[PDB]
Amino acid sequence: GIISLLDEDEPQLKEFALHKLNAVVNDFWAEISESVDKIEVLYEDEGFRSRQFAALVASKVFYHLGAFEESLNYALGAGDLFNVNDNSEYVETIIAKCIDHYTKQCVENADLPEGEKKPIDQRLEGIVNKMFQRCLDDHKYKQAIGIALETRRLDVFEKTILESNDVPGMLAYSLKLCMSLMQNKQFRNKVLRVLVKIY
Amino acid sequence: VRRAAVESLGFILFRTPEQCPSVVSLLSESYNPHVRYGAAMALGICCAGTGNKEAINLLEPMTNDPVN
Amino acid sequence: KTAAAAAEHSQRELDTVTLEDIKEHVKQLEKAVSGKEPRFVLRALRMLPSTSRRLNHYVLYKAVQGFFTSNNATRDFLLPFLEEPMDTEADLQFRPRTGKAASTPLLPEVEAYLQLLVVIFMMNSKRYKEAQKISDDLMQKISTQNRRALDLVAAKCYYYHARVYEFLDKLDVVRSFLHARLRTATLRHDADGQATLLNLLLRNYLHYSLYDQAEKLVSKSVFPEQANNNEWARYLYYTGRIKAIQLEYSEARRTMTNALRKAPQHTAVGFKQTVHKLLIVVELLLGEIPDRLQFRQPSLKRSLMPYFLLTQAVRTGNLAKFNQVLDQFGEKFQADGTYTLIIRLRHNVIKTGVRMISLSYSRISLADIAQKLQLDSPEDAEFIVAKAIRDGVIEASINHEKGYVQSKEMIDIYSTREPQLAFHQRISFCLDIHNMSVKAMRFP
Amino acid sequence: QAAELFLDTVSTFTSYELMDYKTFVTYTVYVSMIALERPDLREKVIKGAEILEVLHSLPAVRQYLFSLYECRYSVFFQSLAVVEQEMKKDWLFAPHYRYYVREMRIHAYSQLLESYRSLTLGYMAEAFGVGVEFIDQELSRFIAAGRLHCKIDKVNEIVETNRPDSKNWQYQETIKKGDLLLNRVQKLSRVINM
Amino acid sequence: YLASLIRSVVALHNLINNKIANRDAEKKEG
Amino acid sequence: QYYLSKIEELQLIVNDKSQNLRRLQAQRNELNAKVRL
Amino acid sequence: KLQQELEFLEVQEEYIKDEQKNLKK
Amino acid sequence: DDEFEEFPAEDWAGLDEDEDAHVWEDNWDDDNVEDDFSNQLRAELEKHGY
Amino acid sequence: MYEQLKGEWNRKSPNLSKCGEELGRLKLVLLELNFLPTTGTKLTKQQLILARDILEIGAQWSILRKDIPSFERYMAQLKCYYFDYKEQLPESAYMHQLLGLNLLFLLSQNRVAEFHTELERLPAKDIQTNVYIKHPVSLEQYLMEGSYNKVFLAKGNIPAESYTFFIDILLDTIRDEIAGCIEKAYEKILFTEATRILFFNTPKKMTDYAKKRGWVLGPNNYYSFASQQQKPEDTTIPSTELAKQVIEYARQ
Amino acid sequence: DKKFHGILDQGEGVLIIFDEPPVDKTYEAALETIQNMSKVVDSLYNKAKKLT
Repeated sequence: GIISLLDEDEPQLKEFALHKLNAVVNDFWAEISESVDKIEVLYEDEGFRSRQFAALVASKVFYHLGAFEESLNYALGAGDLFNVNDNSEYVETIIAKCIDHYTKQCVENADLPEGEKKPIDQRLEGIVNKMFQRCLDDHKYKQAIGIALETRRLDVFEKTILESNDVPGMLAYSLKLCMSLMQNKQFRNKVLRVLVKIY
Repeated sequence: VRRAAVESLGFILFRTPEQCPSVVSLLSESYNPHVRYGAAMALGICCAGTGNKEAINLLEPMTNDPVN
Repeated sequence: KTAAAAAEHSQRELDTVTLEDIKEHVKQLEKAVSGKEPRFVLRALRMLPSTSRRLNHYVLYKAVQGFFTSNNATRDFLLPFLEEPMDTEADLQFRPRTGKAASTPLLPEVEAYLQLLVVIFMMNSKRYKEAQKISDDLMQKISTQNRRALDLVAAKCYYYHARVYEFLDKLDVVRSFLHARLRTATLRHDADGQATLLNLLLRNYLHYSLYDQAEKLVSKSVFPEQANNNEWARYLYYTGRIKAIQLEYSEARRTMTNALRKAPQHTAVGFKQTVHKLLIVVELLLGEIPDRLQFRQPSLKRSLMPYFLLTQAVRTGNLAKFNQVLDQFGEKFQADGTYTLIIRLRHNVIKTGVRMISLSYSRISLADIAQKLQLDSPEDAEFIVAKAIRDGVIEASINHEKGYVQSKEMIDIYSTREPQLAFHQRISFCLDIHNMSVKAMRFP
Repeated sequence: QAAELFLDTVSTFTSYELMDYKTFVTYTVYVSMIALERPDLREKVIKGAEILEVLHSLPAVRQYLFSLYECRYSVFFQSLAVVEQEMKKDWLFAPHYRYYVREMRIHAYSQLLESYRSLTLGYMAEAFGVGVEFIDQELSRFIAAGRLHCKIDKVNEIVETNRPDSKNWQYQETIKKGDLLLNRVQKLSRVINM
Repeated sequence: YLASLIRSVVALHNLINNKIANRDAEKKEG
Repeated sequence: QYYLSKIEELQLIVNDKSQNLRRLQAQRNELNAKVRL
Repeated sequence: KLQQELEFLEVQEEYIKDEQKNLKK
Repeated sequence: DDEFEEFPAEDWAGLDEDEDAHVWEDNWDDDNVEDDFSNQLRAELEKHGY
Repeated sequence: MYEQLKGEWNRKSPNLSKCGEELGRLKLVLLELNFLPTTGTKLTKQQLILARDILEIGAQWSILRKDIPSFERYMAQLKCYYFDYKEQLPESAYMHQLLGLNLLFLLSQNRVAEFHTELERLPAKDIQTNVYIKHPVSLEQYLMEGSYNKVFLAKGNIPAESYTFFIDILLDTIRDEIAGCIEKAYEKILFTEATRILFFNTPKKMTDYAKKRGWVLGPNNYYSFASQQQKPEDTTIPSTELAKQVIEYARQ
Repeated sequence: DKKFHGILDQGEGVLIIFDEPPVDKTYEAALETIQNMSKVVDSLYNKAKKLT
């Protein structure tokens, strides 16, 4: 097993064993699925200069396990390596889960905004901001507003109408969404306050 | 409470006139005639000027129910 | 010339009948697209192999040129790849799409079937390179189009794709394709597609004997319960075979008898032969006497005759007789992959004999059991009964005075309750039957 | 099934079909002996007046039939071997190794060891022929076959039987049938959902 | 053996009867 | 539009369940109507 | 659009299943 | 409808005879080889003297 | 790069200073490009040859120094490096023997799945020839069928690579197995019974037996303690599973 | 002939007389119900409707 190459106390040997994990991730699954203990040792070994990318392949390990949320957290802890590539199906899965997590956290922290909010992770907010920004800059505003509404950000609709207003009927499109679809006033206040300030 | 709770439901559910007949598949045929009466009235209320084409079909058997 | 002309006219008529079967398939997908019903789609896939045993290069080109009234990439691929015969006197009225039908683009579902129907046809013609190119075009088209109903199609499409690649010996290369489509199936919740790919993956590990990787993946991969019956049987048998290699005995016998029961009784002759061999070898090792009624299998008489002699050798405990027949007809056992087990049974024959004689006797002498099973050594007999009790298979104990063994006792608190405790899952079956009825009582 | 429809002593001819009426009886005796050991068979076949008459016609046939009824194994085994030899000379020889003598003595041994707990091998041998070793190997072979519900204490040469109670044996039958029907319903569970 | 199994068997009989009816209806509707 | 499809599937799962629960409630209520008659 | 439409759809269908399931008792 | 020939379908190549051609149900003990019982009892009688 | 392939490891390498040279070998030669692709590049083929040569040297060093972490790490590296079977390269020699030692000690770790899957990967390597690799198979076969002392005599010789320490580590697994086997439903254990017939004629093993596990020594005899009881049954877990059934068909 | 209720323990030279409880006929009756309510239905019905 290649896990021994990571088990050696040589940082260069660890690095060599963990380069190609992101390349054999597609083909080899069982050997990487059983090696959760080894990657935990590498993650704990934070004195080695490849902590971030070890957490990346740690998320790859949890890709094998099927725990997408745990892989999201491990790539979250890596930080800058959460967004290595912006176009893949596993990337789409993890961002969709992260948007759902951001939506739930935003709703509860807006329902109880008088302090004591659940800590909005800088690492999670950083990737979230990057993901819907590019989904707004992809220049497909027939779906950019739709994913923006799914993201459930208080200022995202204001951002959408302040940026390039492709298909200027999007203002009326979002008008009927807030008139008919969005009606639960408790968290609707974000969409409503933006709607009144523009119209 | 039974006849009331099956007639004053179209006030809430008229936003979904397609769901007026779906939530009464047991109320309109219930062994209690008052429950059937409320279910009938509920679809009438929630569909004021709508050609639902489904509430009418489900209300057609109730137009000749033995209970007055 | 009259007999030859009549035979050619008759076979051409059956070719037209097969074309009408393919035309019926096209109408089935037209209804399927209109009704959004994948169940009637499954009927089309079920009925295809029934007529798949008799096709002709000419009638396939007839269906190709007819269905592709509008120029499309499928026709451009089949023009060089499909090699129709020379000029034939029989022609049909090829005009199925006219006006709006030709204007509308081709259905992705029928596009996947034509690609899958070519690759089955190429393998029927025993062609490899053209079969792999069509199949690669099939997975490329299915990957590009992201409709929900296509992934149900993609299950059997990826299934037969890797089956072709197994003949191509690309069964190692196709693993990247299998895993890549597994990730797509995981994203799209394609349980049937997932079920097929693991079955192909397990057969890949079987052909390379990559059992250590297979058990590490099966132990972590969850298999869908509601998957196809055939795919369930193949997965369960492969799981049963590897547990038998892994010495997971009680689980192996449970899985193999379930796999035999899940397989169709009228079909799966090759699958049936394998499960008879699997049950004979595993249960004889266990000492579980093989089912005598299984010997009445009309398709397994010659294979089970040495197996019958193996059963007799296991019961008797002799060595030389069955070693000779293994030297005679042990090559098929090697092909089945149980020869390492076969030798294991050859040396565990004494263990099985000890259990049966221990169940037979209350206080049997250690010298008597040694003489019965050809040990000729009091110490080896003591070791064997020591090794039997520590395995827990039998209750025979050791008293170094003369070899005492305890007897049974009257029924205790849990001895009347262990059946009901292990059998009260009847209501659990009842609830899932009722829940399936809940899922399957659509009124329209 | 054979006996239940074959004790009927209504012959289409006085001596025909099965070569005789005497041959008809010999088939009846063989089939009945395979059937049952000693319930109220005294009131089933022994009470048969035509049965008693034909055993008067055939003394040897009467000899083993009464030997089994009287449970006298000293004459039974010698006569039982004669029965097997006679069945050898008959084309109805299908149970060549199953139900000539082994099944009948399985019934006989079960009949003998029941109402007994620990009957010594040496004395049961002389009460059931000779050759203490021959009975010892016969008992071991038949216990391995499955019947003769008992165990052998070889270090003391005793036959310690294990007869389940009416509750115990019957409860064993239910759990066996429970095993078969669970196999059935699991097969039926396979039939559904496919 | 005789209440839970019997309930399972009769429920099984109802489902397979419904499945037969549903399969026949689907195949012979058109 | 992927969480769209996942929620539709979970919508489809529940709707398939709710078919017979409505039907079971309706048929049993008919039984109660029959016994009252 | 269809994202939240299906969201609420799941909620409502789910509710009437359990509510209509409450009357079987 | 397919016969699942992918699994190794080694048909039994004898095609000579059916050993149990009739409805006889065999048992694990029914197929042991011995000189039946009549000869064995005769040997038992001989070693005892009669 | 390609420095002192077996310059000092072939004759005798008993010093601990060679660990630094091995570490330098890993840094420079073992980490040249890779071991994965092995498509062409006969230089990498020789790199795999030297990789296997240093792994077997480490295996011999580890089994002689009795360091479980280092030995296990060398075993896993040996397995992963050998995962690339290239038939054109000269097989055997180092293959059959080392795999026998690795599998034999793996059974001392109580792992049989890896043992049998390697056997299936070796159809004729284990049964037709190579007593180097069937020696663990024969030992396991005897240790499973009927032998304790006959296994000890069979373990007396290792044809694979000598290094008669895997027999001792299996002896350490059978002393545990024998102790468990005699901690089973046995009726009585005399002091001479546990000392003479099986093994361990009055060694420190005898003190280990008399102190670690139960069955306190009576008069020259260890006896079974309270393990089988009438157990007047409170019968509470039958009630819980009955309640589990009740709630199961109290709903749906 | 089942006229007496005992077992002859020749090893001890005694016969152990036991009072057999005959109220356990529920056991045999239950088995008969198992046999004649399951065998006659499951094999016949689900072999006739093999395809479903």
